[PDB]
Amino acid sequence: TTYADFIASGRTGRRASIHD
Amino acid sequence: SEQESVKEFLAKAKEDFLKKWETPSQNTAQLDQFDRIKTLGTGSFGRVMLVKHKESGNHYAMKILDKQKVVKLKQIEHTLNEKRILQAVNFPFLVKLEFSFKDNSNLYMVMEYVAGGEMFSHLRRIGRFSEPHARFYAAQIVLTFEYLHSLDLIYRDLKPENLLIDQQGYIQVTDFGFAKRVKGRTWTLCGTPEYLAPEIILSKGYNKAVDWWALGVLIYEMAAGYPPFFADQPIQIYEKIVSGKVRFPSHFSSDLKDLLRNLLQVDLTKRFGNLKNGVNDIKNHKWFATTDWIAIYQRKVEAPFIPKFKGPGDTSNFDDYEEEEIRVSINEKCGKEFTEF
Ligand SMILES: Nc1ncnc2c1ncn2[C@@H]1O[C@H](COP(=O)(O)OP(=O)(O)NP(=O)(O)O)[C@@H](O)[C@H]1O
Ligand SMILES: [Mg+2]
Ligand SMILES: [Mg+2]
Repeated sequence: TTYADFIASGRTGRRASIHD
Repeated sequence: SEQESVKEFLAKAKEDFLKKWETPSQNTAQLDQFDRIKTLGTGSFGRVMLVKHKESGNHYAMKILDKQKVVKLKQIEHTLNEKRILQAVNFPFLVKLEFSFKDNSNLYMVMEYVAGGEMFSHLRRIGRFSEPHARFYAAQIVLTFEYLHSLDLIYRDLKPENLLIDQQGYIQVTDFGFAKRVKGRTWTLCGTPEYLAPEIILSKGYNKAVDWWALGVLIYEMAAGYPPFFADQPIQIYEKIVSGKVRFPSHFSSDLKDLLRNLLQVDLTKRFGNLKNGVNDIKNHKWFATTDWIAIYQRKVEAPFIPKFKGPGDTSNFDDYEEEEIRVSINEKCGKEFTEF
């Protein structure tokens, strides 16, 4: 499932902003 | 009455904003007036700390920015934007800047402490929000953007991490790091990868319409529990964003999918919030049919979720972070660069 794929990804924690 | 009531409010709001924009508040506190308690969140050039103001006894959230880290990452202008804009704005869903000041080493922005935690923490724990739940938050963001955009401001970092839940269950938008006052187009590649509009990525100039794209991403993430474009690395995310193909969960209502198709729209001549009728195309959409916009503004709508609050100073709704000594040099760093702060 899409959910399972998301949870298995490395981007489920707090996301830092990017620049610049 | 309907349109004339909003217009008159916004005209007075701009009057108030411009006065503070032209003559910003400066040096309204100092470090030794506060006792630092606990870190609420860490960032690239510093942290936000729970603090206690000595003379009042009130708790606040103190954003500390290391000047040398700001200069190194070429964020001087953005940081000056952040403070100048935040001190000048006034809206029910925007966090209040209570004090600001600087010392030899750091810049300080002291906000009202929003104890309910990030929407992010609640969203990940619960998994997803029901459509009425998501709609409640979305409505507050819609009004907030209507307000900010009328002042020629672009927000540029909409995400659950930057949205705090207050003691009444309402949104308090924080983090004006990429907020900018612009009447023309702008070019900076900034924001958070999952929330970036295609025009940002493709190094095209862009305008306030990127905030409406970000709203699409937020609504999707709130209702699905995951973003519409995700991957392990930002470059892979950007590829998905640019392609534009969006898939929806089976539980998404037909109304929600229609709104999101109009929000997550690559074509600027077709994206909701950027058309002839502006914000009204979003406000009058079938998905928002049950929304009483005035009642939301007046904060008279029952919140679907009220965070647990165990008195003043409680950080239960926030993650724990590693604490670090706040160092202040005997020599002034970057004095000229931050003169106006
Ligand atoms: N007024 C506030 N009350 C309570 N907590 C807050 C407040 N402001 C910020 N925080 C917390 O501190 C964190 C960092 O604040 P923020 O202004 O987002 O810093 P940042 O370094 O600009 N983050 P980002 O640019 O998104 O990577 C937030 O994610 C919140 O969890
Ligand atoms: Mg942030
Ligand atoms: Mg930021």
